[PDB]
Amino acid sequence: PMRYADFPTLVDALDYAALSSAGMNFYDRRCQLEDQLEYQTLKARAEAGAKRLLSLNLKKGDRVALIAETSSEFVEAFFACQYAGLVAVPLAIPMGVGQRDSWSAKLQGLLASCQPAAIITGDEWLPLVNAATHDNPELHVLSHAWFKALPEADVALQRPVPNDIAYLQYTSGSTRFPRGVIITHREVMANLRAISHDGIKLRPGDRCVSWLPFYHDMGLVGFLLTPVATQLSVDYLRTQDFAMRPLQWLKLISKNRGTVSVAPPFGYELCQRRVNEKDLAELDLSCWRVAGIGAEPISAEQLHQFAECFRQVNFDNKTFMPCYGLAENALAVSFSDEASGVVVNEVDRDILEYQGKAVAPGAETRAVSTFVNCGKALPEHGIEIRNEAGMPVAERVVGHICISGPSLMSGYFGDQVSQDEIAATGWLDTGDLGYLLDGYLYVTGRIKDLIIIRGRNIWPQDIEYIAEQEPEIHSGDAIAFVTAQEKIILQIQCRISDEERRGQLIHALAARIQSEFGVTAAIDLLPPHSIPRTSSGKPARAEAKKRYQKAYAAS
Ligand SMILES: CCCCCCCCCCCC(=O)OP(=O)(O)OC[C@H]1O[C@@H](n2cnc3c(N)ncnc32)[C@H](O)[C@@H]1O
Repeated sequence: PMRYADFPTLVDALDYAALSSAGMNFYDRRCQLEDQLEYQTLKARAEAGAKRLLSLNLKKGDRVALIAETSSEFVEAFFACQYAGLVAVPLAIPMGVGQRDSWSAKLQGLLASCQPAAIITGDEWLPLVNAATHDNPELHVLSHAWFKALPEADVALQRPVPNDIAYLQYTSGSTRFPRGVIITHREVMANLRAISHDGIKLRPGDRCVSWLPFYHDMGLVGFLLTPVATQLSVDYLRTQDFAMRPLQWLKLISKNRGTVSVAPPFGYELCQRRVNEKDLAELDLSCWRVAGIGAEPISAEQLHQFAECFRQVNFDNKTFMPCYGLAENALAVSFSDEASGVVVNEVDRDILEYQGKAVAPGAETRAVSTFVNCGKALPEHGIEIRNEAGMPVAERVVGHICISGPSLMSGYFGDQVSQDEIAATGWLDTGDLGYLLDGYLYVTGRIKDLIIIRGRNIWPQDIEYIAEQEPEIHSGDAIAFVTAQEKIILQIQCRISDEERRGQLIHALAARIQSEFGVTAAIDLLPPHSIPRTSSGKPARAEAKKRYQKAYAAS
């Protein structure tokens, strides 16, 4: 009997789901069931774990760092935290090895920011953990085995209340400035309620499919918590397994008649880029009811490519649902209409760059940007476009996207200023640029990423697009930003070995951009993969901008 995130507390939520027959299903890279976890069972393992955790003399409010793998182990640990009233803090594994020194610097800052009293990890990362917590004595380091091996602290489990902290979301900080989003039970529930009942609009019989990491915002709140608060089943792939065989995602959907799934723009592009007939041989995608896109500025153009690619296996493009969100609001902020397909608004590009206004292309329009409709505000939540000064602007005026309502965070963990402002105004400036049209939000990009030169602004992605036209360059391979000396740099990480082609493409690209944009850009060909992402899994444009700046000061 379905309930739409109805509950006060995540523990309440799960208590109800342990009464269903649904659960999670972990699949290997060949879509083979590798491990299963029923909610009924999850509740038990969570209660027991909650008591084990307490035997460690950990007090309510205390933080427990989890190494967020896509695993039955991690899920249990996470709810074990909720039930034990401890604050869960999901951390990302190492981006590999060789980046494993990058990781430790990151990890130590995470620890300085929230002082976890314990950290549960899988064996694989156990060495690394110990080698990195080298100088945090006050930290218990538990393998999942040692953790499962603990004694039930003989105590009566206290039920959590709405205003308790449920978990901290760290994707929001840099390696230099770690920021922790505080999410209370009330807040994560408000959003879960919004998503299930108002945004996505789930139905009985729906079934989710995710390949997203639990360490990112989307994967976790959208795909661990939402199937739990909705008593709906879900199937996971590992994020790395998808990266290597994209089509295994569509496979999984078609295999179990999957219904709902959401990925970033590139998740969709990766697929259509690397599909082959052998792959289309299994696929039937009529069951796919809602295909969501968000996390980064959506490319209408791509999504069209993808839909065109999979019409033949029954992908309905009307199932597309562009949506918008951030961690600072738990997850979701807006969703495109039900059964909408991608809806776009075209604008005179020059009017946007020069006058910061979204107007419709006229007879004299010479350039056009396309923005994707990301929906209207959710029930009880507000979305407002404000300018520099903090004053609300009209429709079609681009400015700072500001949000408010129950989902809003409490502030950054430890940050008094952040909590004070939110407590005072009830509004948060997301640091994203956009505008409204007939109440729908159009997200154009991050204020941080915007290329600001004399008297006009350019959207870095409009320039990077020109680079992605080349066969060798893909989306994300190219980063654009403006140096502090007002010189525009375009960095491109690529596998082009031929020295003749390098020179050829650099010269062609320079020209093509000075034609299109009236700006001369410095093409920087880098090695792959030489530019990596931020903690939220997007292109670190701003980070690359300073790396370059700091570098250039060595002159
Ligand atoms: C079953 C239910 C599933 C529910 C699906 C949930 C839908 C939520 C969508 C993703 C949540 C998220 O990505 O978190 P994060 O803090 O890491 O990134 C935060 C930042 O991302 C950028 N940004 C996200 N969207 C964008 C978009 N459309 N256009 C342009 N910029 C977008 C922003 O500048 C933003 O402030």
